Amino acid sequence: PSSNGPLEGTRGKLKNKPRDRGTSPPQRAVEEFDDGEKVHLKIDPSVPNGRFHPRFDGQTGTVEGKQGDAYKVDIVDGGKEKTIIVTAAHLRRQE
Amino acid sequence: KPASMYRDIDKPAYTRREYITGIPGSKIAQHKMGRKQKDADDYPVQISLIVEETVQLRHGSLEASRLSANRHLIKELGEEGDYKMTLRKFPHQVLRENKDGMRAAFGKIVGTAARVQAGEQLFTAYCNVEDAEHVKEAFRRAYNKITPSCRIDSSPAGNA
Amino acid sequence: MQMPRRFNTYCPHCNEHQEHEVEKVRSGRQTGMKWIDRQRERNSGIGNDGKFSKVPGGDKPTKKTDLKYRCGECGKAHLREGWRAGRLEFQE
Amino acid sequence: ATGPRYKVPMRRRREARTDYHQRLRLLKSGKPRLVARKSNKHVRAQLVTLGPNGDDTLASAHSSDLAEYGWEAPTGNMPSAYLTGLLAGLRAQEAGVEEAVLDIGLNSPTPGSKVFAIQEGAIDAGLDIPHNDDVLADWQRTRGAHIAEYDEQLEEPLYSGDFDAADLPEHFDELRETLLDGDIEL
RNA sequence: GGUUCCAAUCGAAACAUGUCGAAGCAUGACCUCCGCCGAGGUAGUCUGUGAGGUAGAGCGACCGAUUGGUCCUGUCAAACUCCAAACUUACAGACGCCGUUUGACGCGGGGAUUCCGGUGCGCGGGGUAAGCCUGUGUACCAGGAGGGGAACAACCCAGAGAU
RNA sequence: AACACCUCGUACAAGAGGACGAAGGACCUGUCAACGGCGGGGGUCUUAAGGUAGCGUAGUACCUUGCCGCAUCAGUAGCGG
RNA sequence: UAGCCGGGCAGUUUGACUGGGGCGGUACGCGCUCGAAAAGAUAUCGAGCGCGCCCUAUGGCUAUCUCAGCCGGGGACCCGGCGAAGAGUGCAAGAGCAAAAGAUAGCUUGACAGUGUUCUUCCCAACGAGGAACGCUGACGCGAAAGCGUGGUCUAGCGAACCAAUUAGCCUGCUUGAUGCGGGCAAUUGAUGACAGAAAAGCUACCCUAGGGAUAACAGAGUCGUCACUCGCAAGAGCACAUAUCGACCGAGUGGCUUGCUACCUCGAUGUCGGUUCCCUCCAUCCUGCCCGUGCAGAAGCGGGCAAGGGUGAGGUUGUUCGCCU
RNA sequence: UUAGGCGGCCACAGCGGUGGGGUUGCCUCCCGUACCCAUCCCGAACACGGAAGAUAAGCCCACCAGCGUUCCGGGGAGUACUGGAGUGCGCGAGCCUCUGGGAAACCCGGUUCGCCGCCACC
Ligand SMILES: [Cl-]
Ligand SMILES: [Cl-]
Ligand SMILES: [Cl-]
Ligand SMILES: [Cl-]
Ligand SMILES: [K+]
Ligand SMILES: [Mg+2]
Ligand SMILES: [Mg+2]
Ligand SMILES: [Mg+2]
Ligand SMILES: [Mg+2]
Ligand SMILES: [Mg+2]
Ligand SMILES: [Mg+2]
Ligand SMILES: [Mg+2]
Ligand SMILES: [Mg+2]
Ligand SMILES: [Mg+2]
Ligand SMILES: [Mg+2]
Ligand SMILES: [Mg+2]
Ligand SMILES: [Mg+2]
Ligand SMILES: [Mg+2]
Ligand SMILES: [Mg+2]
Ligand SMILES: [Mg+2]
Ligand SMILES: [Mg+2]
Ligand SMILES: [Mg+2]
Ligand SMILES: [Mg+2]
Ligand SMILES: [Mg+2]
Ligand SMILES: [Mg+2]
Ligand SMILES: [Mg+2]
Ligand SMILES: [Mg+2]
Ligand SMILES: [Mg+2]
Ligand code: NA
Ligand code: NA
Ligand code: NA
Ligand code: NA
Ligand code: NA
Ligand code: NA
Ligand code: NA
Ligand code: NA
Ligand code: NA
Ligand code: NA
Ligand code: NA
Ligand code: NA
Ligand code: NA
Ligand code: NA
Ligand code: NA
Ligand code: NA
Ligand code: NA
Ligand code: NA
Ligand code: NA
Ligand code: NA
Repeated sequence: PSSNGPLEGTRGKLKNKPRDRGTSPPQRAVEEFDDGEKVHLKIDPSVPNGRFHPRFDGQTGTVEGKQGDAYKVDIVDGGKEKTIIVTAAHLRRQE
Repeated sequence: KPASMYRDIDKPAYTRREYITGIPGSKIAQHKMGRKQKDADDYPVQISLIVEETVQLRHGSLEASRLSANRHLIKELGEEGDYKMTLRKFPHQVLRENKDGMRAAFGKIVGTAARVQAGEQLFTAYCNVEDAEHVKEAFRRAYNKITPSCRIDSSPAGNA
Repeated sequence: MQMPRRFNTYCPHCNEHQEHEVEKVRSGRQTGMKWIDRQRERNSGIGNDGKFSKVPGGDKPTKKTDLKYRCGECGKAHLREGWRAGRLEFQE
Repeated sequence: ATGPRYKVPMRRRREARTDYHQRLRLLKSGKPRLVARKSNKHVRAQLVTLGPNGDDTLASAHSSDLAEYGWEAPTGNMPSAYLTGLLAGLRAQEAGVEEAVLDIGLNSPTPGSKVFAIQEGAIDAGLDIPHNDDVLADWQRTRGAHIAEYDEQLEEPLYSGDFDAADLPEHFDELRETLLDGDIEL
């Protein structure tokens, strides 16, 4: 990498496909999750806030409470545990 | 310089003119020869020159072989004979040269070349059954001035 | 950049929003009686004098803002974090 | 439309029926909405909650089935509106609903409007709704006073289909009292 | 440059962050030893729920290149994409293997060595090239005998207590 | 600049400021048989001036075995211009 | 005792990176695309290019509204139509945004104080400053209200300890009280760009030591762009005639004499260039033997084939190799 | 849903087009400014009050595939590319066999002129 900012090499994963352009449906942004629940992490290009670090895109954590409207989701990066703050706009129920 | 320096495809595609400046002009005078106003389907016979190996051909070679083939068709059919040949390739790959030692070695722009996969037709001529032996000879001279071995192939022509 | 000489904002002293006046922190004179002033005299003699032989550093291309926010009613001042600015001029 | 790369708006956006930016902000409260909608002739009030496959309406009222309790006058006016809100508000209290947030759709927040009248009614019915008193029309205009004074400038009878001549804000009062009773069919 | 007896168990790193640092150190990674915890673990495969735009392809799908003729006709892309793999990867179940006297997974502490690497294969970037320079994944040499290859660190077979 | 003196400060002192002002410096002048300099452009510019007698391919000239002549069968040498 | 001058003398410093070192440059702190091999991570003096600010509005909320561009009617203005985004949004690049994140208008100062959770900085996996997301307490702005405002749509715009100045309150100074003047808890501002922070110029051929083939000159070795020689095609000219002879372009090669590249071998030493003497060899043949063609009358040539038995000498300038001259 | 309101998926729903339907019912157009409210100028819009008229717009219903989109058949194609293995071939750039996966363009033919949830209503 020529630089080391968070948006490095994120051209593909943080860009909307043309037909999905524009504002997203409020339904998933207001969704409610319970503790112990398994969720998939994926940033919505259209939603600016409630984002996590792009490296974590593609993970599958476990909801373990919340901090404000946002959620606290547990994950394991490589072999190290980490707790990620993220909104429902960037989350999906597993299974 | 020798073609040995650029004949193989051993580098990424370097064709983006938006990041490359000072690219030399092509030596290829014309791509559509003979009677460009007439149609390709207006001829009984159609022979193409097929490249046998996957290679890179510099604009210098394209001009030399195109020249020495059409020059024959003009000599045997006339400056306005009944035929039409086609050089169906354009030189897109830009070439460098490290012309200090290996320090800051990225080369400067020295030329252009067309990439041709084995099995592709470089040239394609269209003529009547009479002139069929002239087009073959014109192609014989043409494959003498480019790197790979070539197959002179007559596509629509069962008048052999 | 421009900045209003007076405006409304939180006064940490009254604990309620009030009009504050903005001024540029002037340098207070040195009494020359602090501990550092005494060590200079004590430790300086024949030859090199360590730290007391060094001279003034340098300059950054742009300095941050050095301001004093004064409350219009209780009259007390508070400081804030500064921001790099090539020039600052108050309005009115 | 034009090609593959083309963007077609969400259906309710093409239909000019849903303000999605306002809808989201509305949903953030976590409370059920009080859907205040009007028509040229009528008024409507729904209590909507969120659901897996689409909104769930828990209670509602229409200015048409208002007469079912005593109405005999027009339904596209102020008195009509308030009463429809109170009605809907009461059916809501009956379903176990306690609070709501006013959703006025693509209408304008003009002071003293019908959506606000609808809102006042539901508040009077016993629902906890975020409001602002000094935006609701004055009590008299809700009753239908402004309309009585209009026909006061008679010359040519206001109401075609006879309900009366000078009209009756009193009928409004009779209706309010009829609904405030606890027995009433809801 | 040198540092003197025998044997048994385990067995590296030639890399990352900071350094007047690059012939050196510290902190991690990795090797080893001790104590603690007490039931799961996941090197392989299958399936389910997710992540992705490289190969290839195509471009009247954007974008920028690139032909000729009186719609048709000729061509491209590391810093293009209407498309799109193999494959890599998160979580979970199932089978396999493994652990509950060989205590796994994990936690805490003592001790290091190490931070000149090299080669084959796959994918690379630079360079006319190189027994070149610089990445990456993997196995090997280094520290790997014995059989084969005329000889021969890394190519083939093969990992080896004695008889 | 320091001492002395004056103001403020301190029951005193530390300290702050002031008045006066030596050599030195700014400023001006003299000096190159003092260090050194003597160009580019055009028919002035840098930075003061812009190479005079002489000598010159030099033990100093890259181009260079410069060109002409002497001398030799032939002279990157040598001497003369 | 104070100010000026002061290499006469003393002690020291004068960085690192780097296809050896110096010169050049900064890949020495940061952001984006590509390189990067469709998770994450990834080098080179790798390709394209940026940041060390600017803004009191170019910040914030609300209301009202929809832009480029093209068409039609009266490249300023007015009316209508087409027009999902090509406009605009401070500045690189990539990404976001249309009843808005854009435009206009009006209002407002949340660019607010206090204290945290988390991620990043530093993938995995320890490490500061800095940064971001998301909360809580306090006080406010706007809106009918949900709600939005912890600066600018997102990723660059940054700085330790010591010391000083500054902000508000409080602790403290040797038996004790009063005064003066000090020491401290929290925090803001002042620079170290060699950017996880020393206060810092050169020469040595008079030289010296420790080491290194971890690294250059010379020789060897790899390569062969350069150099030497060859071949294919044969445009062309040669009074006509391509091929007696000369022979462009383009294409394919062989050698290892030149040159360049690389850094494998040697720095506890493989003695330099040129010359000389004396020995062996190669053929891409200068002569000599034997041949073929000719633009071969002859004679003298010119070009080509086989062929390494023998021969290939003397002198003038210059150290010259080379080369010029008799 | 014999015309309604709030939605989920967010073009299978877009673009364009044909036919049909409403007396005190519904939705509209519609009619009109004393009031609440409104236009940097206009009751155009926003807002309020109301039914003389209309089904021509919108809307709801049935339907057409020319463009765009979704999926599917056959063909392209087990082609291009590719994960594991080889004392297989080639001077070499490179190719081939075995094993496990597997495309895009394009042509032809079907499909698609939205589906689903809640509430109210002849
Ligand atoms: Cl995060
Ligand atoms: Cl300031
Ligand atoms: Cl409505
Ligand atoms: Cl083993
Ligand atoms: K040596
Ligand atoms: Mg990519
Ligand atoms: Mg001293
Ligand atoms: Mg031992
Ligand atoms: Mg033993
Ligand atoms: Mg490709
Ligand atoms: Mg990968
Ligand atoms: Mg070793
Ligand atoms: Mg002379
Ligand atoms: Mg000295
Ligand atoms: Mg010393
Ligand atoms: Mg160095
Ligand atoms: Mg990646
Ligand atoms: Mg922001
Ligand atoms: Mg210091
Ligand atoms: Mg200060
Ligand atoms: Mg540093
Ligand atoms: Mg750093
Ligand atoms: Mg020595
Ligand atoms: Mg070496
Ligand atoms: Mg010897
Ligand atoms: Mg021979
Ligand atoms: Mg011999
Ligand atoms: Mg009709
Ligand atoms: Na969207
Ligand atoms: Na250099
Ligand atoms: Na050839
Ligand atoms: Na002392
Ligand atoms: Na290393
Ligand atoms: Na180091
Ligand atoms: Na060292
Ligand atoms: Na490939
Ligand atoms: Na091994
Ligand atoms: Na052997
Ligand atoms: Na230094
Ligand atoms: Na931090
Ligand atoms: Na060499
Ligand atoms: Na060679
Ligand atoms: Na030796
Ligand atoms: Na010699
Ligand atoms: Na011979
Ligand atoms: Na000589
Ligand atoms: Na105005
Ligand atoms: Na309609």
